[PDB]
Amino acid sequence: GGHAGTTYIFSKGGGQITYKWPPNDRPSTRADRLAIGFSTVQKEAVLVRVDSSSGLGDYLELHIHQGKIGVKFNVGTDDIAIEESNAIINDGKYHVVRFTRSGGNATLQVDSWPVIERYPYRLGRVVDEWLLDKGRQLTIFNSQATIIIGGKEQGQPFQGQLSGLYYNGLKVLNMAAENDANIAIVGNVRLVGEVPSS
Ligand SMILES: [Ca+2]
Repeated sequence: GGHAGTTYIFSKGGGQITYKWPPNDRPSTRADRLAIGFSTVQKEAVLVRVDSSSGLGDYLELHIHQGKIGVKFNVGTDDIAIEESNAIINDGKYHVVRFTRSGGNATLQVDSWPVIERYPYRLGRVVDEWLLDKGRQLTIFNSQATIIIGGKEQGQPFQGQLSGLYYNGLKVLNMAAENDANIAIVGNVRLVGEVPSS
C-alpha cells in the first residue's frame, strides 16, 4: 500500500527528529532489526542513523546513494556495507526496507525483491569467560545513545515522507507524535494529520 499510520514530511532545508536514551538505559545488542517506509526523488540522502555514546565507534546508517538504498555499519572491527544495487528507488513512490543483523551476519530487503545475505577450577573459569566476554563485544552494538532521523546532522538532509519506523521494539515516529519526553523535533518536519476516513 502507501504510507500507513504515523507519518512525517521533511521539506526545504530539512529537519531532524532525535531520540535520546536516558544515560543509564543505553542498550547493547547482539541482534538488530530496522524497518521503515519512505518516498523521495533524491539521488543521495541519509535517512536514519543510530550512534553509540561519544568516544565509542559503533554505528548503523540507512542511506540512499546513486538512487539505491543501502546500509553501512560497524560493531567493532571494519566497516560493513550492503546495497540493493539492482532497484532504482528515488522515483517519488512508496517503498519499504527491512534490515537485520545477528552478530557478524546481516540481511537487507527492499520491497518484495530477493533478500541480500552477507556472511579447571574457580579462577580459570572466571578468567576464561572474561576473555570470551572481550571477543564477544566485536559483534555487539555497544552503548546506543541516539536515533537521529532526517540526515541533516550528517550533511545529507532527507526531503520526502517517512512512516512506520521500527527499531528494536521502538516505534520512533509514533513516540514523537505522542510527545515522548526523550524526543526532540527541529527544522522543517511536519506531522501529517488523519484521514477523514473518506
Ligand atoms: Ca561493539
